[PDB]
Amino acid sequence: GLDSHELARLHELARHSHAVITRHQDAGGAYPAAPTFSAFRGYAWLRDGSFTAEGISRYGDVASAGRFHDWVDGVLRRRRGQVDDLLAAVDRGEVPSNEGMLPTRFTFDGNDGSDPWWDFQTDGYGMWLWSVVTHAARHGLDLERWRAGIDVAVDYLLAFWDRPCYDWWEEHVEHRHVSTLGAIHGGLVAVGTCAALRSAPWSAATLQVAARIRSLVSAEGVVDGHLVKWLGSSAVDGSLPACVVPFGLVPPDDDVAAMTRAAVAKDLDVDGGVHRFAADVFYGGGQWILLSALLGWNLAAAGDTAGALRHLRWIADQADADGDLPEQVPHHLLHPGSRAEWVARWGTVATPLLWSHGMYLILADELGLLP
Repeated sequence: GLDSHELARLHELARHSHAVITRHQDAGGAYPAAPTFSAFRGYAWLRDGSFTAEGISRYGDVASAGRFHDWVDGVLRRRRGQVDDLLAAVDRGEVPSNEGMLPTRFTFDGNDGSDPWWDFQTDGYGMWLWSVVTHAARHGLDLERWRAGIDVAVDYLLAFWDRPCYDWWEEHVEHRHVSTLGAIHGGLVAVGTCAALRSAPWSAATLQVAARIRSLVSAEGVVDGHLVKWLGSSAVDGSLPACVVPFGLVPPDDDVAAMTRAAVAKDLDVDGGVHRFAADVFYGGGQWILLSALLGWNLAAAGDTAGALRHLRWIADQADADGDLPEQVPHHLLHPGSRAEWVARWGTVATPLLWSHGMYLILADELGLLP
């Protein structure tokens, strides 16, 4: 379904995506979120990094992806005692405050880059488990290389999966977000169904907790046949298709998958560019490359190759003269009056966003289009 013109361009954007991710990978293995964006420079996220790593793993750069997993593993093993102390606190009936939880932003040397009171999130730990397992399976690697870090993440998530936290977008700490729950589920199912991990002490528990997550989403996270943004809401969020592919709450052909893809398309997808959520005012609420890629990935997995391609083409159209993909573009803005103050404060939109490139690689690969 692509002509030679399109193929050449999409192949080039794939090569460039690989190049810009690997060129900016830190010496210690972390993937930065956005090396030139003021507010993000110097920091790594497990969310961004895990999707980036999956794109790189699909592309076939085993070395680069492995260095990312090395980095994350080492960062997590260093938190073994912090996690053990959090668990001991819970066992004494002294539930830790958000301020004591594991961080969202990491520095490249593995320290807290931000204060979790202000940005506590559990999704990234779930994404990392999904990513490392998927990588190891793809390339025939021994997970013992990263196991002790996996153990920290699993223990943490088994204890804290059901806690309110900020969403992927760093908002609404009091709620429980379906794409956060989904990310955790995906990680837990990945480890709980991995034969190499069959003897882990937590093996059965991971699948039981994943089932508990699905119970919670069934009870409070589905309305009118579609997933919703957070438990007890009616609205959708552009992150929700991740709950289908890759995180596996429901198969791609499930009615809830179909209805969720349709609700996201209707409420949030303008001309192929997917918004985060209706109330989004960040940079005026623009169209996010990674979310168009996520929707495209989900459409491909459901057999809607044409829909997947339309989203891939939209993303390619947002590459700048160097091939770099921004976080978002303003062709359609949900709240245009809010944009100028974000631009004043933080500068122009992050570009390249490594996660944008990682998602592009995933969707290109799903469509068989890597060079």
